Amino acid sequence: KEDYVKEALSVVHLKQGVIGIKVRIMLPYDPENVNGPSKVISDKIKIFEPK
Amino acid sequence: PVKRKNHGRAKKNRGHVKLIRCDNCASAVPKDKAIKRFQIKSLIEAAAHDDVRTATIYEEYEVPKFFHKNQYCVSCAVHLKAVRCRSAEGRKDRSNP
Amino acid sequence: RVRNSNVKRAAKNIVEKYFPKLDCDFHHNKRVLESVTEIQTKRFKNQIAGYVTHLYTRVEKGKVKKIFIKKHEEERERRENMIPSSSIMDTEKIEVDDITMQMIKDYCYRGNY
RNA sequence: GAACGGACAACGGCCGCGGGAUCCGGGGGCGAGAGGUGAAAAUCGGGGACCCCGCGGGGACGGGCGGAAGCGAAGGCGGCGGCCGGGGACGUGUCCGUUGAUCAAGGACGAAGGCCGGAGGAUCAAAGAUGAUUAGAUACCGUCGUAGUUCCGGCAGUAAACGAUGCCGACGGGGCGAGGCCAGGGGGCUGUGUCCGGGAGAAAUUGGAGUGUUUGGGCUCUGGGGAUAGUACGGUCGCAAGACAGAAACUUAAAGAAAUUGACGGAAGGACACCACAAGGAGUGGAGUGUGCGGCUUAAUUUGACUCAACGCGGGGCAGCUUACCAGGGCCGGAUGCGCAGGGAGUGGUGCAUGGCCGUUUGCAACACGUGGGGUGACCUGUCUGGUUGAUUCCGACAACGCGUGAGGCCUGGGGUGCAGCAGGCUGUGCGACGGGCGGCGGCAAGCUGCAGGAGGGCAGGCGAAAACAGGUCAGUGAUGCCCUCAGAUGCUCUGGGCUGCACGCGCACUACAAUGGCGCGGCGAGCGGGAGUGCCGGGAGGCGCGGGCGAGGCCGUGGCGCAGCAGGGAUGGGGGCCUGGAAGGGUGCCCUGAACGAGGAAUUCCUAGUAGCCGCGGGUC
Ligand SMILES: [Mg+2]
Ligand SMILES: [Mg+2]
Ligand SMILES: [Mg+2]
Ligand SMILES: [Mg+2]
Ligand SMILES: [Mg+2]
Ligand SMILES: [Mg+2]
Ligand SMILES: [Mg+2]
Ligand SMILES: [Mg+2]
Ligand SMILES: [Mg+2]
Ligand SMILES: [Zn+2]
Repeated sequence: KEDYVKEALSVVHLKQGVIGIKVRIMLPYDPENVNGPSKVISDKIKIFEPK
Repeated sequence: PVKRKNHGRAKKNRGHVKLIRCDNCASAVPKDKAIKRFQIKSLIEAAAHDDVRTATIYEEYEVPKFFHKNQYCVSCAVHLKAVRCRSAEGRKDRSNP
Repeated sequence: RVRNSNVKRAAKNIVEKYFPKLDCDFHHNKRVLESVTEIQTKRFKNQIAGYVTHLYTRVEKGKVKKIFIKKHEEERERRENMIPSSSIMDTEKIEVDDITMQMIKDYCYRGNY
């Protein structure tokens, strides 16, 4: 959770009142951290191939 | 709506079936609508059957059966659990186990 | 405790892909699992490798109807090829009951009641 | 339509025979209760009940067999035999030959209850009477009891008189049944149920409710939104009760049908939990005190919150500040655009205008999509019969298949030790447990359970789905809409007072009621937290000067007291000494006074192992 979802809060003041808009976004896994977390989610596993 | 195809009783091609009295409630239920459970069990209960073997005068005494037709009205038959709670599709079962 | 589909479908794949490299002892059965997979956390390895041993015990008995192993049908086709005692040679002068012969009265052979 | 044949028949009317049961009378036995109920009472019982056995009388009623079985036009019809009468189906080279179908009017029959006259009266039982229940109980329950229930002659003419389905007729799928007659070739007629399809239908369903917008077989009746109302008037019928038939004025935007999802149920069955219970432990409620809430008071005793989810909560331990309140006094953060405009400020109002956050449902296990299927549809399946799990966790069967959140995995601490590094030892890196092994249940099993091995076999936390709630917060906010206030201010600030008032109600805690104790010495003494000790003065509190630097109740040993409102208890109060602060109602220390309380009513909380409880210590606040 602390790696993969980054969440935001911005508040809006209008004629009528206050509006709060929360945006929470899941990140894609990428080994280079420019796009997302390097370590995978713990439940996901990889199996190699027998041939 | 019409809940049962036979309307609860077994009356078909009659106008009138004579009422009987409930064995538990003394209600007036027709003989067709009434829940009837014929119980045939031994007079002496099965726990005491070893104690009657020691006490009989007779070699190979057979303990007699008790014959009774329990006839229940609909209200007490679900209360005495002579009829079991079933589903809507389970209502159309007719066979005894 | 009860394993979930994240473990059971995983451990089903491990015994299915890599059956001959496995064994009934758990610690050897875990030692293949770091060598042949990538599982991050060491408890969840023990969740998987434990159920692999609980699978490999009953697949050694061959009880599961789902998974399919290359060794286990080639041993099965030897069992499939029974030395055939087919009753087509064992039945001689076939006893067919009284009305069953009457339907074959156009072209007939081996007549017996 | 008529005849005939062999059958069939709870079809009717009558006559005769019979059956046992209820009740009563009477005799004999027995000897204290019986009855009745959820529990009892009423009631009957040494004047012999109940119960047991015999006899007798009388009325009513046909159990078992007895069924989706028969018959009748319906109401209805059930012991047996007989008489008289009827009936349909079947069978037929019998007769007649269209005699038919349906119906206003009319006629007959018509359950129960009711009515009239007569007979009878065992049971049951409206009314009535009681005994209870209940807040009440005119009821439900118990007992008694009249009409009635019964028969005969008549009236009446109604029922959820139902298949809620008019009669006649043509056509229309299979299966299974336990009818009757015929045939002898899983047969035909005719009844009768049932199951699955077709078609129909708003759907439930349905062999007609089918052959209907591809709308036309005949005939009769009825309906036209709900309510008024099956009421009134008039009529006819009736001994009467009433029946038949049958409106309107006024009023109303729905009433209704079938089904879906919820929710609920004093419905049945599960599952689960120390806001459950059992088995327990300690309590609370009683006492005094501390604190919170209400009420009252007050210049003010600011205010939010009132079932869990208000009430030692707002990190709310308030002397000022805090602080919103009261009594006063100051001060103008009244900018800026030419006295006005408007900004700004407000612990002023509104959390029922909001954001955010938090609580609660949760201490839960639920939620959803893609596609497909079922249905006209809402919806359902997926998301489940069963088994399993803390878990919609999984096994499995499956019109579903695949996925996704949550659960798990996970993260932190805890124990065991491998290596490494360094110095009340420290911190990196790993390993170690998965329910693995074994035994028994369950077996595609999931799993459950016992033992061994083991440091460890449900460790403690953390994050915590979708949906909600008019939950709480505008008094955390330079988070805020709107409303109100802005110079004699609802602004800020200062001083004083209050938030600490007290006939009272309540929550949570504290200390106790003592001997398993208390008091006085000696001895041994923790973890979180790692900053603090030292020397001197003082009886203590405290003070002063240096200054890298800590450890508890208790327990053990022992001395006194010795069941006492007592050396238990330490409330209240008096006098003195100090600390902090600008300021004591604060804290501390000394002496003295020495309250209730002798085990705490109805109620009620928490808790399964290093846990409850007891016992201190440290930190937040300061
Ligand atoms: Mg009837
Ligand atoms: Mg006597
Ligand atoms: Mg009558
Ligand atoms: Mg009568
Ligand atoms: Mg009379
Ligand atoms: Mg009576
Ligand atoms: Mg009239
Ligand atoms: Mg309905
Ligand atoms: Mg002030
Ligand atoms: Zn009954």
